[PDB]
Amino acid sequence: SDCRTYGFNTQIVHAGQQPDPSTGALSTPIFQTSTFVFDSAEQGAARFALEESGYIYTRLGNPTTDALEKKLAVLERGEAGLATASGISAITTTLLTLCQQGDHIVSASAIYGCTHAFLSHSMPKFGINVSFVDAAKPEEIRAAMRPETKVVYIETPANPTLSLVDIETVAGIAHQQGALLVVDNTFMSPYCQQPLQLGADIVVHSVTKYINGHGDVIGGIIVGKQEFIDQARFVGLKDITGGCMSPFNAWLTLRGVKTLGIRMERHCENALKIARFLEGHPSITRVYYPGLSSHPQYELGQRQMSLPGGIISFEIAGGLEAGRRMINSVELCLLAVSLGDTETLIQHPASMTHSPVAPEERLKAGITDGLIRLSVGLEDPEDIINDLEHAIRKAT
Amino acid sequence: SDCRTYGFNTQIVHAGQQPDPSTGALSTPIFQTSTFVFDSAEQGAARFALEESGYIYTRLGNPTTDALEKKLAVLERGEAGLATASGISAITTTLLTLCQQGDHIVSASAIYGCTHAFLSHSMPKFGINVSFVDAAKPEEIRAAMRPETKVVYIETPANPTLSLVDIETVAGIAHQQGALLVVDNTFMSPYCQQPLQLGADIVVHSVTKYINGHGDVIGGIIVGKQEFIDQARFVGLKDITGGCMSPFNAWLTLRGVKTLGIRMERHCENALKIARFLEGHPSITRVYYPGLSSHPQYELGQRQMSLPGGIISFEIAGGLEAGRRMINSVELCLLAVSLGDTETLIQHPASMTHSPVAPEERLKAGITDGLIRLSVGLEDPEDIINDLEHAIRKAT
Amino acid sequence: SDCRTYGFNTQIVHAGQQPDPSTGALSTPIFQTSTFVFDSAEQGAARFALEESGYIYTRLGNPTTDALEKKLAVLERGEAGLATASGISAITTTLLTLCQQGDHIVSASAIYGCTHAFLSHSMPKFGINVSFVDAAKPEEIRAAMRPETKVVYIETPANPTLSLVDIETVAGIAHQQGALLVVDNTFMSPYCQQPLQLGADIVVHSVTKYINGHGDVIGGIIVGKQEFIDQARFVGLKDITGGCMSPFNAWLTLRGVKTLGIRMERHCENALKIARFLEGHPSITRVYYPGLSSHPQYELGQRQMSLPGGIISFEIAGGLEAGRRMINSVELCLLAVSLGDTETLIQHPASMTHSPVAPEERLKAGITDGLIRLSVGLEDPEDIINDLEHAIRKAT
Amino acid sequence: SDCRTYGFNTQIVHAGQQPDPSTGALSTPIFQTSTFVFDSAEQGAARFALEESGYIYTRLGNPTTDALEKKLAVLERGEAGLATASGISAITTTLLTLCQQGDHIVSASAIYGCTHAFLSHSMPKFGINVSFVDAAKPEEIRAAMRPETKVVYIETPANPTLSLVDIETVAGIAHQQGALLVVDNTFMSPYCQQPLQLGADIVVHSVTKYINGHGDVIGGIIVGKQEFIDQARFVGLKDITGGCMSPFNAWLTLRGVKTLGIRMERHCENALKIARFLEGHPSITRVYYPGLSSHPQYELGQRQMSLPGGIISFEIAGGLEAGRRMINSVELCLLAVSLGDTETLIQHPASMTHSPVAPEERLKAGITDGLIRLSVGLEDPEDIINDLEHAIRKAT
Ligand SMILES: CCCC[C@H](N)C(=O)O
Ligand SMILES: CCCC[C@H](N)C(=O)O
Ligand SMILES: CCCC[C@H](N)C(=O)O
Ligand SMILES: CCCC[C@H](N)C(=O)O
Repeated sequence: SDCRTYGFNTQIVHAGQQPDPSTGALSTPIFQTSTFVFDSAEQGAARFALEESGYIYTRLGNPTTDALEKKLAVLERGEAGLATASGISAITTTLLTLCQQGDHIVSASAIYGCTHAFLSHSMPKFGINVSFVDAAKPEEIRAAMRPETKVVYIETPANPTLSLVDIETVAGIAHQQGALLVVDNTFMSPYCQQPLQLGADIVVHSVTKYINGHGDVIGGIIVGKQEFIDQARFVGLKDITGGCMSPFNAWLTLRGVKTLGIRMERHCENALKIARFLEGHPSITRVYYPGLSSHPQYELGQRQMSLPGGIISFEIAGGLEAGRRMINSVELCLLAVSLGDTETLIQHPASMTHSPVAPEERLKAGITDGLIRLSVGLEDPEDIINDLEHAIRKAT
Repeated sequence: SDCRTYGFNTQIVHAGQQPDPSTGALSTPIFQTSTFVFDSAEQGAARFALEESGYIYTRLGNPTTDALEKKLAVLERGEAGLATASGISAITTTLLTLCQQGDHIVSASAIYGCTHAFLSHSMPKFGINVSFVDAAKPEEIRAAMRPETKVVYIETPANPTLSLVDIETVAGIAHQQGALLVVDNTFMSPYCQQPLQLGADIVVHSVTKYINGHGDVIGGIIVGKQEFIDQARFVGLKDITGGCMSPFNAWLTLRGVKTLGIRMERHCENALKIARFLEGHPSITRVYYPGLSSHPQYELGQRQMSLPGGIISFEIAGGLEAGRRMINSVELCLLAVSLGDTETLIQHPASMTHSPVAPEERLKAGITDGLIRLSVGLEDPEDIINDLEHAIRKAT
Repeated sequence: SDCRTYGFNTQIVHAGQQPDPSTGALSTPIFQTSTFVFDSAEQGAARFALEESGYIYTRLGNPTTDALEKKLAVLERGEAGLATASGISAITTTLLTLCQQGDHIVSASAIYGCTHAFLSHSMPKFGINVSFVDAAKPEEIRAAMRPETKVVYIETPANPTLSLVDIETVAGIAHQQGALLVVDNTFMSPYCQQPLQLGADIVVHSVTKYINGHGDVIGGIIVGKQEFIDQARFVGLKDITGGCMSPFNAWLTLRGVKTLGIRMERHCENALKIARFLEGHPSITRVYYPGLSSHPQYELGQRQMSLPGGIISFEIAGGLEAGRRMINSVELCLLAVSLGDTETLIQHPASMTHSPVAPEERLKAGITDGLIRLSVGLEDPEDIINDLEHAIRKAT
Repeated sequence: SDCRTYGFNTQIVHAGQQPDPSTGALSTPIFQTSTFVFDSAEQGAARFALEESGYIYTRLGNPTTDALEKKLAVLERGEAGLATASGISAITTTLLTLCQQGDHIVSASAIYGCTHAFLSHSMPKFGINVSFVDAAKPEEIRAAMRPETKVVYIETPANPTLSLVDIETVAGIAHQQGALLVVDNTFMSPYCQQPLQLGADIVVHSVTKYINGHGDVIGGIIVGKQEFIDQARFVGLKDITGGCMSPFNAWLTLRGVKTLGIRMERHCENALKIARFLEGHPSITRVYYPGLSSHPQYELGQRQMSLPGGIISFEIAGGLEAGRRMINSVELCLLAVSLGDTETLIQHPASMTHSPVAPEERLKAGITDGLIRLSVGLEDPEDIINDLEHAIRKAT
């Protein structure tokens, strides 16, 4: 039939893919090639014109990567997809395609660190100015908009405390003032949140996280209107960032996304159990998780997200020293800075990634001395809880 | 010993690589991972500081890709290397790292098309201005320099007629006026030309071509001073382009470069034979090849290049129609737009990639109606010559 | 801790694996090497002796493949594992290691076809005789045993009607008569059935099916006592079959098995729903599925298997023509002969794989003209049911 | 045209390969699949019949592996090829296909060790008897032939002293007595020796060595008549050994073989230089290399081999202790037991792989205490010579 007609799990498995036309091979072939050959001068001209369709050169497009792009377009309910070398490249290819010197961007403050660095330091050096606001307060977004504003940029949920942003409301504000809304949907995946359905114009992911899910691919994806995606591909990627995805990486991501539905269900089932355990623990001062009713934006979360996610942050009694002791005491959770893998990952920003940052400047960023971030994996939740309880008990 | 002490062929094989420390595995392991795990909070902090060394996350660095970066640094006689998602990303990561709004670039006109598009249309939109000149005339480079000039950018040999640029002379000019010299060394590879040895500051490659050599990887590399490379990595790649190379791609490129020396010898031995055949053919009006004495900059070529290269361009009698007939008549050479593969590739820009471009505007670009570009592969030269003679005879 | 102490899901994720010791890489590196290097003559001698441990050559052993072997040993509760080029190679490496001319094997008749071919035609040509019996009747196993019997071989569930074999009972019989019990556990995976826990001596899998689960690897595994596995490795694999697994294949299988638990849960949840639909359909004469109470060995299934599996066979009204029409009428299920993939696969042996086999000889094999075999995938069960209902309605 | 008409280098590059029919992808796609899908019941039946052609399941055949099989068939001037999991599997799949209990094999004594183990211990246990002879003496082959002899098996050149076997002469003897001649051509590759052209019936390789050439693939290949290969595939591989090659491994081998011609030229050019150096060294008692005129079968070598090969063995003054000191003193050559890689590999069997073997029993095998085996790589020969001279000087 048409792949956009089936159920979401069916789409996860089938969308964008079909048996190879030449051989019937079920798995999408890995077209690990740079070069494509033309049958005639005319065929080469047709493709190039670009009157006609077909492949030319992997930087421009590739059959393996095309399958991934089409699948994610289907999953996000967008027109077209564009794969990239990294989540960062997805974000910068998008914004550098849309903006030029003199343009303006309104961005959430609570965003991925490397994204913040790009917006804070790199963009202004190209004459593109950025205003940072608390996107949990839609009025601050409105107030920051200028005649030059081309884009409003948000993440939800957001690090490090998993605060939310009302996508539908922000979309309405952005659009009334003539701007596009770009949403980083990395944390949720299309299985749990669909920003385009809520009015966003463009969605970006680091597929490095849940979409691939297996901790072995760095990559990104952009989904949006065909007209925009074509510009992101034939100008942004081709000319500006050069951030194309390797066919092998696309193939692995296609392979990983096959289990997206069942992975997200288990990630979130596990996370809710662990979140409730942490909330009941007298040594834990705070637990940040959209699935707990005490979450400041709980009802918004229930309307906007189909599941509360696989990520939890929490504060351990005793601040920095307690946090360091705790992470040094886990036996199962692994100390690392990524998320959305099949293994449970844990990190303590104050002692690990922000040790040199001013204590008072971290607090401003929302990073307290006792804040721990946990990416819940596919292990038995009882084992993860036991490991956490063991480490917490020791640390406090 | 120290890898920088051995002969060039030995370096090609060994530099940057050694048996795996844990297992003794001879082949560089494919570290196809996103995540790296820390032993303690302290270890994570050390690496991040960045007081100490080790890995963190593949976008930042990876053991497989590091081996490739170190090898190419050795081969180009530079301090450090940085691998990228594509040749384009190597160029743009470099220039976007070096330049900001208000800055200026002097560039050769005879450059790779996509590079031209970036410099012509994208750079100016970021407030970075570019002046194009004929780099075969070093005085035009000097005359175009401004107080704001940060970079002089050149390719040699250059498309489509394989004209040359005097690297040593241009380096001297750039440096006297306080600018850096960036050279795209894709066409030659470090086996045939070493721009850093001639005064260039930074070298970029599309490894998609000869360095990989097997037509199955899109990738780039940047080589230069440690101080610059660190900025290209921790700002340019990390924040701006996001154009990181997949570990699998790095592994394939490491594998391909093992045979770089013997491949270049055969490519060039074959090309010289074919070039001489073409020069003797009464149906061929011109042959462009650095190995022919009639080449305008022949002596410069002999001083600057150890071999004349594997690329040949030539003009067939009868212009566009003849060129189209010829390429449609080959049986062995493959119609495609890449180069530096093991297979012989052929293309006729006027009928294939520039069919819609104004005939008189192509002529300005140096693209005549009868111009054919040939990437000579590893086949028996007698077979390639027979195929060419067959197609030429038919076309004329 | 010790990996054998955690919950089964935790083991699925972690067992046999750990971060790379040299770099901390979380993903098991792909040690795609043939050669391993020694530090000294002495080190080479030690490993070879084989006094000491370490690697030598990938045919003998490899770090990537070792991780897989250790994981599956843990999952099956066996001492050691040995990976192979295919499921067939797992079976033949095992049996050719155990048996020699003059030896005897008692085997189930209801086994994988290619296994049957090996036992029926190849074994006897090496002087190794085989008696086939109905293994659903343990007394037939006993009656067929001879002084020369070395091995009893069974599959459960078995094609094509998913009949069962009482592993514990057969193990007792085999052992009393001094024979080993070998069980092919491919259909269930260690998540659903553990033959070693029930008395079997050796377990074999085609990992091509559920263990890999992604339809992109041909491979096998053998699990058993260390003493046996060492012989299977250093004689059976090394000298006889040469059926070693590629490190890349082992890496993919490690990647696939990460989701084994959640995949099996969904496969079986989906299959039960589809099985019940089929049982309610007036156009379907029979449905063969361990999860239906009408199954001849239902109670045995409940004791021996934790889930009823993802495979269903059924007979459609109207025999051969109806079966052909049905499979030619599906739009979602894919016509193919493998199983345990994420996509739903369907096949009709009478018109597809046994068309030339004598109708009356197929009936003997249990293959009726209307028999359809279905491998239930991860799609929405409602979509699969709709596709089946559509095709059945058309066919009848 | 027809690939069998071009020059050998052209064949190396092109034979068995063409651009992908669906997309034009130049690189052979990696068809990393287990499953193949049929368009209809009829199509599945046709393929299975096996009336018609196409793919079914990777163990039986695969598009990537087919390309490799066709290429090597062309290079060896044989009808058909069959890829395998290892060199060992190529040999055993062949012999177990041809022989059954009561059959007999005449084999050279000077053969690969693991092959010897199979023939010495495993074959007889299947009722297949083997007589070992000195194949450098064709009369011993004749004298050992029995009415039951099905196969004569030889390697040339042979370990450890690189003695030769007269293929044409042995072929004539085998054929007159009604037997097949099987030749292991691993050491030479089709670029240097073509046993089928000299009368052999079947050729086997470990592609692990020169054919792949990059030290990252374990694999084998069999080349011979279509009638035989079909049996090796549909019985030997399918039923007996299960030793199929992974599509990824086939793709890597296809990639490696692209440079076979230029690699062999350099390997042999380097080896001849090193062999002459060793022959001139007063600390070296003997040098075994087909390229030295002092070689016992020099003239036979010149007729049978196009190049003398990349392998050298030699004896160092001072026996075992000297040999151990020497290999422990090299800085560039790597201590390892494989050959045909791009890196120079060295080994000293008496102290490394045969330390526990009886000194007098090694001598019988032709392994003297001072015997060193060297696999010459692609490094600068001057660097290898300097490393050897350094280590030899120290050791003596
Ligand atoms: C720059 C290190 C990567 C951080 C990581 N991407 C995370 O936030 O999960
Ligand atoms: C944009 C198509 C690629 C052109 C190709 N990189 C070449 O000039 O060889
Ligand atoms: C010989 C074709 C493969 C059959 C397939 N292994 C299945 O029974 O699922
Ligand atoms: C059993 C170790 C492998 C020996 C190796 N294949 C060689 O002779 O080169």
